[PDB]
Amino acid sequence: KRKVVLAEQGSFYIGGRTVTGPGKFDPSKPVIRYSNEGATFYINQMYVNFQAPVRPRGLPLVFWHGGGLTGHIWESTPDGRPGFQTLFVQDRHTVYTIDQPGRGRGNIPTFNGPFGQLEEESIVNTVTGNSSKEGAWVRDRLGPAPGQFFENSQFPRGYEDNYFKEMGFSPSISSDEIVDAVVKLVTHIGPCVLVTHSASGVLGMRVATHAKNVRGIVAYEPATSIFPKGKVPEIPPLADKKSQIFPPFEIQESYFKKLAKIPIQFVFGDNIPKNPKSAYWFLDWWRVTRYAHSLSLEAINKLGGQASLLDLPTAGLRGNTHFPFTDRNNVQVASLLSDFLGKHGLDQN
Amino acid sequence: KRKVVLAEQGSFYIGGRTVTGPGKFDPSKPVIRYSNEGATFYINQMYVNFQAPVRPRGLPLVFWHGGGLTGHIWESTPDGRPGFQTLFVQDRHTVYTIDQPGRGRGNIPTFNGPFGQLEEESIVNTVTGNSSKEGAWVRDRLGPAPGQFFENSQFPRGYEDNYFKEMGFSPSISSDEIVDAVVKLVTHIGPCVLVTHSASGVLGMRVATHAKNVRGIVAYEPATSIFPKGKVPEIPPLADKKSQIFPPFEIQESYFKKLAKIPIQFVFGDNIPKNPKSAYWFLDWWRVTRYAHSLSLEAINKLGGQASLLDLPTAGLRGNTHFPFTDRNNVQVASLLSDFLGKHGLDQN
Ligand SMILES: COc1cc(OC)nc(NC(=O)NS(=O)(=O)c2c(C(=O)O)cnn2C)n1
Repeated sequence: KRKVVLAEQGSFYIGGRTVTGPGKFDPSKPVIRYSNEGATFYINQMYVNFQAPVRPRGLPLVFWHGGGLTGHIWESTPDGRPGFQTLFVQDRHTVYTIDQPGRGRGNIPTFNGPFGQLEEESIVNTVTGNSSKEGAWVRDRLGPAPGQFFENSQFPRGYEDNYFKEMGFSPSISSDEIVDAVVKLVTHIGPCVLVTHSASGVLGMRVATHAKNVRGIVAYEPATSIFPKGKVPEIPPLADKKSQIFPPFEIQESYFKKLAKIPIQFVFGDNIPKNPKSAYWFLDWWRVTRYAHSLSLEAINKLGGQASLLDLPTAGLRGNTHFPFTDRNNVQVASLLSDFLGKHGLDQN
Repeated sequence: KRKVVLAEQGSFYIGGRTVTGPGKFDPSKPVIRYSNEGATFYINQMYVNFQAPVRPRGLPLVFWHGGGLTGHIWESTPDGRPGFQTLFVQDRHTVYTIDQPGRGRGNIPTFNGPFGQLEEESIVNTVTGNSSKEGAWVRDRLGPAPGQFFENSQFPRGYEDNYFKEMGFSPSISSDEIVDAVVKLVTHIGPCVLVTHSASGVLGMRVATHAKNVRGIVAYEPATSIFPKGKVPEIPPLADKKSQIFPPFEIQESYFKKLAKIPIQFVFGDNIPKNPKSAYWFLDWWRVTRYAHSLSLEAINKLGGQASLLDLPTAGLRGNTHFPFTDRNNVQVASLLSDFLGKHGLDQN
């Protein structure tokens, strides 16, 4: 069912700072020539929208897109089925979705001059990076190579154009400033649950160590593992014996211990191999990355935590990609999120 | 006043093309290093969202943000009151809002290399332009100089930071490709009404000349005037006797004539001077720009059209800025839009 009843909805900007050009602004002089002269720029702010059901129950959910994405991935699937935003408003949660700084409706810090440069200061790099359709295909485990699908895939096949159109570049904004914006959002809304994805997995972990209002984390296929400083376990290279996964993020142990105080669940889809796969770099990357996360959750649990790893195939769901929340079975994926929230009372007032 | 009941909601991507890097993609090689080799890139696609009421009436509305903006400006005001999206779903219209190519969730075409460059080809310029807080303050007629308000202003004071944070740069995407994406949307949705703003004013006029499904246009303070080719009337410079307004866009008369076949209203706010104001460049710019538009509407009416200029002060609304649909009296502004829709039969099935 697609019907949704909202007590209220809206959007707002939060976070960011200002930077300034030289000189003074003269309102009698041509303004459209557009210079940095006397200019104030708001940079690195974050876009937030919310939908609140009638009679909400439990804590609000904050959905945080993965790398190169926007809040669109929580609104609808590529083939136009309801996303988690609709599903969880229907589940009587207030739902926030964000476009983080540097992505979508979040700020891209650029000015009058080469991209990212304000006179002689480099706010973000002029040289960009961006994934390709082919890179994203294998990153997301649609299949082992572009154009190919794993058997019993849950990808909405035929909607590849819609799917890859949602992805884009990110400028070199400091991860510190992205975490800061979401910490400010968590302060603004009160106790809440973070639901993260891929690149925003490690960032949401960082937010929780700065914000007691984060009462729970569910992370869909986080990309970067996190460990106490100096206590990164041995992690093997990839099957090509030269490549490695993302360098794990290290935080002071006093902050790492805060992750032991809240329920945390990492969710993984299908077709992550058990054994080395030299022929398919990103399948092997996911094998080792998932292994690193299992060690990260173990370290949290050794400090008193409540951290768990959910492989969707163990729960009877086969064929999920790196985006289980937009796959064809995303209602069943949502049902498992509801189960986690209910188990820990995060769906009660 | 905030409750909304939706039969369905969602978002999707539409329009755009692809460009390709050199070489071929090999899934056995490191994918994350990140390069253009073997790369297909989707570029210039547009983001679209929709909210459909239960029991819709009349034609769907397409809200099209002004320059440097996004669909946020139709969602909420900077002080958090409902935007036109909520107001017109409550008025039982299906409401589409877009982030055009190059803005917000629309695509920004950049790759692996200097911003906008795909190997040797410049897709968009590496040098950007962007307005400042100061330039936007006087552009939007909050007051005559940055930090100063007109006594009558309808701006939601105290929420300046929120307001200016919604603005950003646009890469040098061809206007043809922006018009193309919206023509494809209008083809997809069927008969509809365009509601435009500032920079999207001239673009919406162009869409209507390509798309018979556009059945009406309301433009809030369009920034660029439009005339039949070779029939641009005499337009004076600004009071400084050096500056000019935006060069009017010229189209073939066979296309311009299609503007005479639908109702068209341009809406202007307050504090546009009647006499030359050499001390306040953007106040004077709005005086001459509004004059040019009056001549543009006259040309449409001389081709049998029904094109009107609504000055909000003549309807009893004083103090409106360049964003009347987010001002403190935006409910009264919406009432005037509903009047236009009802008079022209655009709110009946
Ligand atoms: C349109 O709907 C909402 C919802 C919401 O919360 C669920 N907050 C706003 N705005 C809002 O709070 N602005 S604000 O006041 O300027 C502000 C502060 C502050 O000063 O207390 C801190 N952050 N910010 C953004 N709009």
